[PDB]
Amino acid sequence: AKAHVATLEGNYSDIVLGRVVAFGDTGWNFKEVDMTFIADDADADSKTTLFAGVLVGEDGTPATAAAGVFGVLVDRKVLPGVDHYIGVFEPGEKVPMVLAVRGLTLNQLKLKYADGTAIDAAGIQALEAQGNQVTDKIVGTQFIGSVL
Amino acid sequence: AKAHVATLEGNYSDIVLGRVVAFGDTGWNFKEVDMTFIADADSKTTLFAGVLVGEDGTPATAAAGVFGVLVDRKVLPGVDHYIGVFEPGEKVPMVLAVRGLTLNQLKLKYADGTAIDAAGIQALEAQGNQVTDKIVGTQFIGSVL
Amino acid sequence: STQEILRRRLGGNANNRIFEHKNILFIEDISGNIPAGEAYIFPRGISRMFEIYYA
Repeated sequence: AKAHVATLEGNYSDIVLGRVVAFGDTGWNFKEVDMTFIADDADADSKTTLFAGVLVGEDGTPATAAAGVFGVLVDRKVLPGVDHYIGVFEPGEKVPMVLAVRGLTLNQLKLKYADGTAIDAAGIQALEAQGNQVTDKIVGTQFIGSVL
Repeated sequence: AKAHVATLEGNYSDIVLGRVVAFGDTGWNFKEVDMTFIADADSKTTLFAGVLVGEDGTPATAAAGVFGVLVDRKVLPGVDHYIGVFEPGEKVPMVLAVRGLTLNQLKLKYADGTAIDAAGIQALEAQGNQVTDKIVGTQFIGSVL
Repeated sequence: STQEILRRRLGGNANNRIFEHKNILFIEDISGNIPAGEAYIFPRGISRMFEIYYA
């Protein structure tokens, strides 16, 4: 008989490695949009399918290619270790979401397209033009079984 | 009969809500351009603070021509001493806000005075600025709270 | 009657016009937070009817 096990790895800071703080304005880096939290075809009170790092356009719809990329979804509601919003929003409803678009040191590995495909070069260029750094210099980690 | 009366409202900081104070060049946010102050007579000019301006110093009549916002100290509310100090058609240097600033939309206008549209907002935001409508406003008398 | 409704002003010179009748106490809103044609009725003393939480 299977046992019940749940796991947690990764945090907020693993996506936004660095941030430029403007003395006179703390919310300079971020911008709010509106997104469909639960797909209109989802079953009554389903579980959402958004996740931190999915690229979205200024309209709020997740982007499929470079042209639709405007920012990175960084809202608190979709971090790995958080689960409150099940059935809280009806299918097809929309709720404000926080993006980060200016003055950030962004991880390159975590960012994903709408379908889960890794970020391409054109999307990287489009996101960099806004004034954001995309870097993959990440040390990684080794846990057990290998003599580091 | 008509008693002489004057009034003042607004402030320079009412336009620029916030700023990024970059180390090194404190002027990294601004650019200086030569504007035509007086039209082409002696009277106050129409270059009210907050008018969208282009790269060449021409007032921005449309979104496409928007480069920066005129925020110079010479045209702030309540300040005026230039009646006849200049000459029609004469050009004067002006200070503009360009990079790394937060702006109040309700005080942004085109050359004529019309409010900024979506295209102008997007064009201005693309240079590293934050454009926001989240303004509390105020109520002074009446309007029971 | 105790309060001369037709002669004195309800609540005297106050701003609320406190008025009692048939064991029911009426109060006039000045804040304008109650819609024009609406009034609300609720009982007093019920435990834990209202609470406010801070984060």
